[PDB]
Amino acid sequence: IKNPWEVVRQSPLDDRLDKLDGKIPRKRGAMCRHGPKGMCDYCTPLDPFNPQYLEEKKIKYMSVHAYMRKINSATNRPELGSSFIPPLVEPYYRVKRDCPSGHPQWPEGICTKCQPSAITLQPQPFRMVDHVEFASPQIIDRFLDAWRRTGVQRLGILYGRYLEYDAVPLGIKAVVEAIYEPPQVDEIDGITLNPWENEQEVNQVAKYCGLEQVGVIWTDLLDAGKGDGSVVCKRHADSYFLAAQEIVFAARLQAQHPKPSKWSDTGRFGSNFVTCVVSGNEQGEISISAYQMSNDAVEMVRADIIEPSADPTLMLVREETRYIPEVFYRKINEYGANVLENAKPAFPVEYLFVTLTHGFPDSPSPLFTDNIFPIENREYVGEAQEVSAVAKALKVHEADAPMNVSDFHLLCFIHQMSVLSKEEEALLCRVATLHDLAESFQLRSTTGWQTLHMILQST
Ligand SMILES: [Zn+2]
Ligand SMILES: [Zn+2]
Repeated sequence: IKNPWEVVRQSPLDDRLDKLDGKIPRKRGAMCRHGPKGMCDYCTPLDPFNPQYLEEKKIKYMSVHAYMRKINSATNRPELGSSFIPPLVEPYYRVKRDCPSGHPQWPEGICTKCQPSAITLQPQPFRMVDHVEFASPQIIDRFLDAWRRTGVQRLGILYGRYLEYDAVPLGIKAVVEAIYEPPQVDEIDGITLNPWENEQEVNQVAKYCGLEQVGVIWTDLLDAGKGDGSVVCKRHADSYFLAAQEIVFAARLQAQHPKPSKWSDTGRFGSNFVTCVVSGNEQGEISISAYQMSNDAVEMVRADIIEPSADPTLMLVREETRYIPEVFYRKINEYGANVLENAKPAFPVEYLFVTLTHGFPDSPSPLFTDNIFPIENREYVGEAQEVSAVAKALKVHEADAPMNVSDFHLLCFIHQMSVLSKEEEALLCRVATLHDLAESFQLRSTTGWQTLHMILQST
């Protein structure tokens, strides 16, 4: 029937990027001997994956689209149809499903044709997402307020959207518009997550805003003790940048957020879920570091093959409900040759993640402009969400004031109140994100809006 790569719906971003070759144009050079409109082998456009170009621009990884261009013939496209061969294969390091060999299924039998092949951990040369752009520093500042006033760490879920990142060939960036802080118990050196009961409701609200979960963020901050805001630099070469347990956590998260792809044999390939860590840099400044767990790491966590060791820089391969194949990791000796080492019983974590760049936009134009509502799950800091906070934010007794509803947490709380219908709530979120005066007026005319205001006036 229809294959997986035929029925999956990609994002508009992926649809746009599929049509680009990403070739980097070039001008005449010192070795070119032709006119301003001729061409030779020294001025031909470069591939998006040209190693020399990426090295020259200090680009550590090529975009996943450039990687696809590299490994795939340009004629092989889904448009061909039945003759299309998806070039992307998502790692599968588990026993194969529905083995027609004769032996019983995995837990009771196994032949050489259904056992997984030997794993070879090499550094991933591509990254699904290339950049993490925060729409405004106020987002991170409001997030870190939790730690500033408590001294304990904090975790949040990044809500936003994916866009083209032009600074790198065929790049992609996650634009973060808000940080939702889910239920948790925070300590000076750890975070325990509690059941996120309303995750689907928050997802619905974000969808009304044209947003989605794009990653996770957490803090590893510790005041240096100089009364100047400086923090301790605890993540560095001589320690770690991501702990094995953190890598497993982020890998599980990525596995739960697969990216649909019309170029994969299974319709999905990799994940756009990014991971951000706020901590001290070599200058004692609060800074961000963006990462993504490799697809091999995600598959190994999917296969329950690895687990954290007592050393945060080392990952254990679990011993013999699961199958442990050969696991090597690749190194280079002093002679320059490639060497395969046995990753068992423990191997370095450096092979399990890739690094992303991050920043704020030139001139921020964020979707959510108003900070007028307490953030969720902050009772432990005396910050509680109440209907009175809604009445205050909506300035319900000051009829002469302008509408200010551009706050994601306010939108989530209002969704919780369950007063506006789906159409009314969609209009509210559209007004919050796009700020169209005519649509604000239209919202003020709705029956749900007036019901909400009558409710709010009686508190
Ligand atoms: Zn030339
Ligand atoms: Zn078999």
